[PDB]
Amino acid sequence: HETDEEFDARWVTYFNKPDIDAWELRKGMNTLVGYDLVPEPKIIDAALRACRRLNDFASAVRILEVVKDKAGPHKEIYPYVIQELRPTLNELGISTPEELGLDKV
Amino acid sequence: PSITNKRIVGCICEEDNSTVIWFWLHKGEAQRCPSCGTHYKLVPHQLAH
Amino acid sequence: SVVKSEDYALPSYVDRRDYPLPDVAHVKNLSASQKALKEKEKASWSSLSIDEKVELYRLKFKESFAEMNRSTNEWKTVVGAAMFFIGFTALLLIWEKHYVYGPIPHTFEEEWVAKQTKRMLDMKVAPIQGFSAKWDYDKNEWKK
Amino acid sequence: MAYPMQLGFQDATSPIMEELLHFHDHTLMIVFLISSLVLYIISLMLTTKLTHTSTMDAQEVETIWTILPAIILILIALPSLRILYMMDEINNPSLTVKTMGHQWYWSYEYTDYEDLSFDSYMIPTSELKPGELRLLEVDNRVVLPMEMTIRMLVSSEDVLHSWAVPSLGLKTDAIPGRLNQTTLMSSRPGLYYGQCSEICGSNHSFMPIVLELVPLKYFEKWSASML
Amino acid sequence: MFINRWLFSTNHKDIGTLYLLFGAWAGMVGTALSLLIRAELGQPGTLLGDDQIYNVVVTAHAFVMIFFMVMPIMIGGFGNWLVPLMIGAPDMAFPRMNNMSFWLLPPSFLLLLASSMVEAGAGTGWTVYPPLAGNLAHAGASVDLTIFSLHLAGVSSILGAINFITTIINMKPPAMSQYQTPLFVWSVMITAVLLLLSLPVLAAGITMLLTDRNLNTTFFDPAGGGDPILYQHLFWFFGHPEVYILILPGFGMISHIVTYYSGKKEPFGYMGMVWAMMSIGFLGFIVWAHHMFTVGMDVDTRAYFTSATMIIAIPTGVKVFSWLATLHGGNIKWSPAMMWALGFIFLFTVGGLTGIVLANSSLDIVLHDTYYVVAHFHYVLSMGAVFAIMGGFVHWFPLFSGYTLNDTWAKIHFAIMFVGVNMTFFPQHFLGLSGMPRRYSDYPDAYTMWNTISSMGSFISLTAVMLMVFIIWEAFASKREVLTVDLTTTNLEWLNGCPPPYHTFEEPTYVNLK
Amino acid sequence: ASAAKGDHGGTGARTWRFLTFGLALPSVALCTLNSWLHSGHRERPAFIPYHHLRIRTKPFSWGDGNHTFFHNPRVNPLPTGYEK
Amino acid sequence: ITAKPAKTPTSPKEQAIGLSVTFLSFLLPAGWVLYHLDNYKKS
Amino acid sequence: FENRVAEKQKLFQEDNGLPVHLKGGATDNILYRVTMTLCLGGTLYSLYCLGWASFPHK
Amino acid sequence: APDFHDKYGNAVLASGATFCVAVWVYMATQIGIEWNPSPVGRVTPKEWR
Amino acid sequence: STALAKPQMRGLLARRLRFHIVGAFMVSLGFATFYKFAVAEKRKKAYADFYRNYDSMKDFEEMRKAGIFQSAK
Amino acid sequence: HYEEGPGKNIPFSVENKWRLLAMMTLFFGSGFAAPFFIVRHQLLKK
Ligand SMILES: CCCCCCCCCCCCCCCCCC(=O)OCC(COC(=O)CCCCCCCCCCCCCCCCC)OC(=O)CCCCCCCCCCCCCCCCC
Ligand SMILES: CCCCCCCCCCCCCCCCCC(=O)OCC(COC(=O)CCCCCCCCCCCCCCCCC)OC(=O)CCCCCCCCCCCCCCCCC
Ligand SMILES: CCCCCCCCCCCCCCCCCC(=O)OCC(COC(=O)CCCCCCCCCCCCCCCCC)OC(=O)CCCCCCCCCCCCCCCCC
Ligand code: HEA
Ligand code: HEA
Ligand SMILES: CCCCC/C=C\C/C=C\C/C=C\C/C=C\CCCC(=O)O[C@H](COC(=O)CCCCCCCCCCCCCCCCC)COP(=O)(O)OCCN
Ligand SMILES: CCCCC/C=C/C/C=C\CCCCCCCC(=O)O[C@H](COC(=O)CCCCCCCCCCCCCCC)COP(=O)(O)OCC[N+](C)(C)C
Ligand SMILES: CCCCCC/C=C\CCCCCCCCCC(=O)O[C@H](COC(=O)CCCCCCCCCCCCCCC)COP(=O)(O)OC[C@@H](O)CO
Ligand SMILES: CCCCCCCCCCO[C@@H]1OC(CO)[C@@H](O[C@H]2O[C@@H](CO)[C@@H](O)[C@H](O)[C@@H]2O)[C@H](O)[C@H]1O
Ligand SMILES: C[C@H](CCC(=O)O)[C@@H]1CC[C@@H]2[C@H]3[C@H](O)C[C@@H]4C[C@H](O)CC[C@]4(C)[C@@H]3C[C@@H](O)[C@@]21C
Ligand SMILES: C[C@H](CCC(=O)O)[C@H]1CC[C@@H]2[C@H]3[C@H](O)C[C@@H]4C[C@@H](O)CC[C@]4(C)[C@@H]3C[C@@H](O)[C@@]21C
Ligand SMILES: C[C@H](CCC(=O)O)[C@H]1CC[C@H]2[C@@H]3[C@H](O)C[C@@H]4C[C@H](O)CC[C@]4(C)[C@H]3C[C@H](O)[C@]12C
Ligand SMILES: C[C@H](CCC(=O)O)[C@H]1CC[C@H]2[C@@H]3[C@H](O)C[C@@H]4C[C@H](O)CC[C@]4(C)[C@H]3C[C@H](O)[C@]12C
Ligand code: CUA
Ligand SMILES: [Cu+2]
Ligand SMILES: [Mg+2]
Ligand code: NA
Ligand SMILES: [Zn+2]
Repeated sequence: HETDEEFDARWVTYFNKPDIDAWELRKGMNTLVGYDLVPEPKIIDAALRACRRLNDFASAVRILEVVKDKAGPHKEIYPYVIQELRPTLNELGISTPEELGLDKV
Repeated sequence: PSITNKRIVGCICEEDNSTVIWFWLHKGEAQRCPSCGTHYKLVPHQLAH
Repeated sequence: SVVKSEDYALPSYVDRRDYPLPDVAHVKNLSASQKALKEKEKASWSSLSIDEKVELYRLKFKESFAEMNRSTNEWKTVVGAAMFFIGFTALLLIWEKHYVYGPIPHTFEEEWVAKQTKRMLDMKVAPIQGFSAKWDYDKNEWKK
Repeated sequence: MAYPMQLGFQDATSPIMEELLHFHDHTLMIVFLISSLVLYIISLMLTTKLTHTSTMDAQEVETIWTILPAIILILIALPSLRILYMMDEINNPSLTVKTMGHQWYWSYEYTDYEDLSFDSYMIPTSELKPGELRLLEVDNRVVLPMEMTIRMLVSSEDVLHSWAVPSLGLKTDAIPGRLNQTTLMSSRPGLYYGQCSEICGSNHSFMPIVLELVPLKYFEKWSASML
Repeated sequence: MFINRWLFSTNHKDIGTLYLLFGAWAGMVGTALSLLIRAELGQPGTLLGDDQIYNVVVTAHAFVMIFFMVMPIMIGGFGNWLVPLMIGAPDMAFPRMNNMSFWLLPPSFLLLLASSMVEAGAGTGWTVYPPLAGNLAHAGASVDLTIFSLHLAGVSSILGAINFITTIINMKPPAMSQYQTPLFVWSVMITAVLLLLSLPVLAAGITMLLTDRNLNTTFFDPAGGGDPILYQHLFWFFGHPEVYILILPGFGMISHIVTYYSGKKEPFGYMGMVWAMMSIGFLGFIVWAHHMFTVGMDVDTRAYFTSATMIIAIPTGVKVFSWLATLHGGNIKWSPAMMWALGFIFLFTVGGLTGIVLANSSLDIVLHDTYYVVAHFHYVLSMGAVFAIMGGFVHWFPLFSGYTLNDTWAKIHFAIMFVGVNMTFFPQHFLGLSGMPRRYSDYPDAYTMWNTISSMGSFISLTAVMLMVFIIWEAFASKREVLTVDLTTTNLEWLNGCPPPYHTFEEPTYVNLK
Repeated sequence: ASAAKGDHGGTGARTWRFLTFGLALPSVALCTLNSWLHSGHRERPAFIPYHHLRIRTKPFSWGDGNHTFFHNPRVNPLPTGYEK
Repeated sequence: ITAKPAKTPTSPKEQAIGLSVTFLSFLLPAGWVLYHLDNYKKS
Repeated sequence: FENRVAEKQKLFQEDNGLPVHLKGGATDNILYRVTMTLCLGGTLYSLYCLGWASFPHK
Repeated sequence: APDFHDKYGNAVLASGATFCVAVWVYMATQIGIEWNPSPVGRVTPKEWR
Repeated sequence: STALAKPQMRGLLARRLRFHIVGAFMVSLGFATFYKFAVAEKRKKAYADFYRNYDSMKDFEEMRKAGIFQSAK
Repeated sequence: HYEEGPGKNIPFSVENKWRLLAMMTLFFGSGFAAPFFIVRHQLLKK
């Protein structure tokens, strides 16, 4: 296969394509969640910014939700990810699912 | 090619894949295979003159 | 919002943990205020209110992950009902014993069984482990 | 015979039946191990929110789950075959007894020296003496000498039947026009029961086999007296 | 229009529907017979009569469950419905001959019911061994009606096999190789090949029994130089392949169900699954004499059959572990169909393992013709084959009808059936080890407890069968029409909607060769 | 016969490779298992100077003219019996 | 799978009726035969 | 003999909506009715025979 | 909004379990069923000869 | 106002499988050890113990005196 | 040609759930009852 850093770089590059379209955005996220891993924050950052370029706020939030979901019972993952993503969330004005009340059943 | 405005496409993404990806291709803008992204475009009607 | 039968050939919406971004938006038709919200969405999201962000989410998706992954009380109904039907089965067995089955052979009478048991012990049935092995031939009783 | 609430095999009366008990314990352990392992793995796969839905490679884990079962099969086959050949060993009997299956009873023939033969019928439930077993007792038992290698020849004069004595590890089909051989050797005196083991019609459930194992001296006097 | 559509059909979906209806009705008959069996054994003594009436019931139970319920449902029902849809074919290769395969079943069933009506019935065991099945021990028309019933069912399956093999080989999209077809399609073709090769041998054998009974031949009569054991060889040469024929389509449906409810786009190790089914199909033709370990065969022959029989565990093991590997990492959907599939995996494994115990000719001396065999085969048939059928039924019912079942009721049905079958058959292992013979209408007193518990379990299963009928009624009564189905990209049979139109794939799918 | 497998939709390289590794080689592995199991040196039979065996009408063109080409001392007796 | 609401809803009362009728269709005929078993055995 | 296949091709391709088993003409209808009558009648007769054979004639 | 299970779940489980246990215990001990348990520890062997 | 440590984020399902497969193996060994003691060995010792000083004639005598035989009174 | 769609691709009608209940009851009931009546037939011959 390839090293962890080559995998991550391939993904960051994917989401950073300036003219990435909506289809490519969905394809990327839908494909990425099939792997045995929770995406590194650098990947998520690139995906969130692709959402900004596509004027898609809802997808940005959904991406945050899937990050949490992929962690399964490892509750320490999501809060770390959100911590690493804070500058970006603030810059782009992205509210976490918790801040929107979408974490309550 | 199609004689109507939609046709089922089966995409064998990579040579030797045992899994075929199936989807309806509609008249209009080209659509992409849900799995590998290759493009397909429907070109409707005729056959029988 | 409203799905139709003959739309089976068209891309559809689904709420799945492993397919976070569905093929279509939950709501495709927009009202005047909704169209305006989609416009406001093109500007800084910091200017969007919590309520507006929730509405944008709700236009794109039907249920949040928390909502779609909720557990239910269905197991109570399943287990309770299964037990009720298993209980009902015993009623059928009661009916059977009463109206269908006649008396069992005389060899099950208490006295016959006591005698048959001594005879089995006399012929030393299963003396290594199974039966006679459980009888104390010296103290003349079942081994404690 | 079987006793109320019995779980496993009737206690072994012959050395071969003892051999089968140990072989069954060996195999059953493997059956328990594999079935519980499968049950466990099912529960393991179903108890996590973690996912991996992309393509998984198979040519690596298939080696393990091909080689292991192959090894386990060999660990079962070895003792299985050892016992199989042991049952076929040349032993040279001291006595030969024949049994003919009939539509609903067994007949026996001890024709080595004298021409002794008799029918063996199930004792009707209405005629059982106190303490006797329902469906299992016969009027004339197969008296045989204990601690001796006996050759049993089995055939039938009508339909198929099958001569069986679980405690001794025996079951030989009774086929008309054919003479099947098996060897019997009881390590102890006593009464040993069996039942017809091939569907033969109306009273297939009611044509039991009862062996009476006694010392050679009693077997001989019984033989004479039975002429 | 009604007659044209339902009596003169040349449509694979309608014909599959006829098969599912026939098989459901047969299942009711087979269930009633199984209750009669367990009622007779429910307490010591005689309930119905002697072994004749009892064994007429046991024999019919087997024929009905095997030939009229399992085969018609799996091959004729699921096979006809799904195979053409899964390869994008417009119908079967021989759509008219396909209809005759179906219509031969009702007559076949009528002959079976006739045999039990005339004389004293055929109380021979489903194996129909002579001389008991001969014209002296079973004089009269009964056994002959049974033979003719088998002939018709045989022709039905042989023509069905020719149709399936031709359809699967010849009617896939030009770009699709055999290694690009779904596992269910593979399971059906392999099953068809086994049917094609094994049934003619059975036909040969039962025709010889028919002539011995009516034309004074003596193939199995020692008086004319015949041999009863010859019949056993001819029967079991068909008989073992037959049990693999009963489970193969089940294996196919299990692969689809496990894959689907694990949220996977494909089963783990596809080529290993194809390899396993083909190996099983092959090995299934060279192990038949393990049904004859007590007839008096040479020790070397017995050593061979013991060894050859065990080898099947290897490819079967690859399938079991591949199903578990398909569950691995899945987003598990706890639907009723998945429950049936999970129960299948475990219970079939148990039954398969007791089969490996029986493979040992040494041990089989003591286990043969006892309830240990009955326990083994009911685990693989009444739990394996039946669970695969129930799983497939609940999974595809919305496709076939266009309506959904009530999932809660279906989960209740599974729970009841699970308890029922296990309570019925598990205790039978004890009865077998301790020596209780097969085909007995009554047993020695020591066997009472386990037989009592086993009969109670059979009543629990009856309750599940009755509930199932109600569940199907509720679905059709409420009319909840299907909207959307997930994973259509890897389940082509659902792509034309629920139910698909009478004519599907009039315009074939487009598949690039690249 | 038709075997008990299936394919036939197009017999190609992939199919023959599948047969090589999935049927052929496994068969060879089994027969190799069976053979290197039932081996073991069998007790050589008593020597009997039968006239129809150990034929010598002309000496062999090698060795001492009395030993066969692949002579095995352990199992091949000379016309006069086994060797020392 | 998603589906539309029932076109002709079957209420709890209606289900009790269908379940009862279904169970009776199986139990009554067999029960009748089994009950008259002795009358059959010797007649 | 002369080749009249073209005549037969015209007859069987004639757009009259008739299924192939009746497309030859009135004789097809007669043959069909005879076949089906013997089949259904014979089946009723076999049912009668089964009813007869089901009971002992001591 | 509360479904069938939220409203009736606890009741169905409770009275289903209760009914099942009650009727099975009754069938097993009050209707004359012969279970034929082991004599071991329960039967006092009596002279038969 | 403390930061959080980067936890393990890759191969969590695989890691879990490995751990439990190893545990399943250990439990299989413990069960094998248990079975080949509570069942296998127990059986061998029961038979060996029974036959060690077994007297078949004494056993027969007892059965005869109990009157179970047809051929020996 | 033929009717298509839910409730139309079957040989029985589902237009009325009660008439349907009656049909299913006769269908499945006749199957389950048959063996009992055949047993009865065999007992009443001899
Ligand atoms: C390290 C591991 C430990 C981790 C601990 C667990 C953590 C969970 C993680 C968490 C990972 C994800 C789990 C949750 C996902 C979705 C939950 C939900 O939203 O959906 C809610 C659903 C989901 O259901 C479940 O979720 C559990 C049901 C499981 C049924 C399994 C059936 C298996 C059949 C095959 C048997 C062999 C294999 C069984 C194997 C089963 C393995 C679980 O609730 C139900 O109502 C369905 C079950 C109904 C009835 C039980 C089945 C009857 C079986 C037969 C005996 C009956 C005896 C009664 C009648 C009695 C009369 C006498
Ligand atoms: C209803 C039956 C009641 C019987 C009660 C037994 C009474 C004990 C007196 C307690 C009295 C103790 C003194 C007796 C010792 C004599 C030992 C012997 O010489 O006799 C040896 C005999 C006796 O057997 C035993 O040594 C006891 C083993 C018992 C296993 C019980 C499993 C129970 C599961 C619960 C429901 C059944 C269905 C499950 C399906 C399992 C498939 C087999 O060995 C056998 O050949 C029987 C079993 C044969 C084949 C089954 C193999 C696969 C098992 C799978 C296990 C799954 C576990 C997961 C857990 C299961 C989750 C479902
Ligand atoms: C034997 C038949 C019983 C008679 C009852 C009928 C009465 C008619 C009155 C008549 C009153 C007029 C009413 C008309 C319309 C509705 C009733 C119907 O049309 O009437 C008949 C129809 C419909 O069938 C029914 O009537 C109701 C069936 C309901 C079935 C629900 C099944 C649910 C399971 C799911 C199946 C797959 C569908 C899902 C997927 C959806 C499909 C795509 O049948 C058929 O035309 C073809 C079926 C042929 C064979 C099936 C098994 C028969 C085996 C017989 C062998 C006997 C040997 C001797 C045995 C002799 C006995 C001793
Ligand atoms: C669905 C039907 C079905 C199936 C699939 C099987 C499968 C098997 N059967 Fe069974 N069998 C019957 C139906 C079936 N059988 C019937 C009806 C009878 C009685 C007929 C009559 O007399 O009326 C019978 C009788 C029968 C006998 C004759 C017993 C006797 O009469 O004395 C034997 C003998 O060997 C046997 C063996 C096997 C074996 C070894 C398998 C194997 O295919 C099983 C393989 C599976 C596994 C082993 C489990 C999964 C594997 C793993 C988890 C891998 C690891 C395993 C190991 C290392 C062992 N069967
Ligand atoms: C597929 C085969 C099959 C099935 C499912 C069963 C199921 C059952 N059988 Fe089996 N049985 C055999 C095949 C089968 N049997 C064979 C081959 C014999 C040997 C015959 C001989 O010795 O000659 C036998 C023998 C036999 C005996 C031994 C008789 C003896 O030796 O004296 C017993 C005893 O208890 C018994 C009991 C039962 C019971 C209680 C069930 C119950 O589990 C049944 C419960 C009900 C069902 C599982 C049917 C449900 C399915 C449907 C109704 C279809 C539904 C419709 C749709 C989904 C479309 N059977
Ligand atoms: C290893 C398997 C492969 C087999 C061949 C390999 C080596 C042997 C050398 C040449 C063989 C070629 C053809 C066969 C000719 C004669 C039979 C030889 C087969 C063989 O090798 O047989 C051996 C005898 O060798 C003997 O005499 C061999 C003596 C060698 C003499 C060769 C004489 C040549 C005669 C050739 C005539 C050829 C005419 C050919 C005509 C063709 C058409 C015109 C058997 O050994 P043994 O000890 O008796 O028994 C074993 C006891 N442990
Ligand atoms: C009786 C005898 C039988 C008894 C026991 C047999 C059980 C086997 C036990 C362990 C098997 C070990 C398999 C090792 C595979 C590693 C798993 C993994 O982690 O899965 C993938 C490997 O693909 C891959 O092999 C594909 C994914 C996983 C491959 C194997 C998974 C299946 C394992 C079996 C499932 C359980 C069923 C066991 C049956 C007994 C992950 O890929 P990468 O890291 O490259 O990419 C991720 C991106 N990175 C680079 C940034 C991290
Ligand atoms: C008395 C004791 C038991 C009696 C049992 C009697 C059972 C049935 C008797 C009546 C059946 C005869 C009627 C003729 C059957 C012909 C089938 C046929 O010829 O079927 C063909 C297919 O099989 C093919 O080719 C190749 C295959 C040809 C098969 C011919 C059918 C013969 C039926 C008997 C088979 C016995 C099995 C043999 C093994 C022992 C044609 O397929 P269709 O779907 O029609 O059309 C497709 C269209 O595209 C054609 O234009
Ligand atoms: C294995 C499958 C079967 C499972 C067991 C069946 C479950 C019970 C079903 C009830 O069926 C019936 O019960 C009766 C009694 O409870 C009968 O009445 C009968 O008995 C009477 C009352 O004692 C009389 O009033 C009438 O003459 C009469 O025929 C009767 O005919 C029959 O329909
Ligand atoms: C269409 C029908 C087939 C019905 C079916 O497939 O079950 C066929 C067509 C023509 C046949 C009929 C023919 O008209 C000949 C028969 C004589 C009478 O004039 C009318 C009924 C008569 C006794 C037949 C009954 C009918 O059911 C037949 C056998
Ligand atoms: C009439 C026909 C010529 C071609 C045509 O039909 O135009 C001829 C040519 C060859 C045929 C004949 C062949 O020579 C074979 C046969 C030989 C004769 O001895 C008898 C008739 C015989 C069976 C044939 C009858 C004849 O009428 C045929 C049919
Ligand atoms: C070569 C063939 C197909 C590969 C392909 O073309 O994709 C594959 C499919 C299944 C494989 C077999 C199965 O995986 C089972 C066995 C597994 C062992 O790891 C080697 C031999 C073994 C017998 C395999 C040999 C070979 O690799 C097979 C037969
Ligand atoms: C069972 C059958 C005979 C049937 C009959 O008597 O009609 C015979 C014919 C040929 C036999 C086989 C062949 O003789 C070759 C093998 C010889 C070995 O000693 C045992 C297995 C072995 C594979 C045999 C098994 C079995 O006895 C076979 C298959
Ligand atoms: Cu004699 Cu069964
Ligand atoms: Cu077999
Ligand atoms: Mg037998
Ligand atoms: Na009985
Ligand atoms: Zn693609």
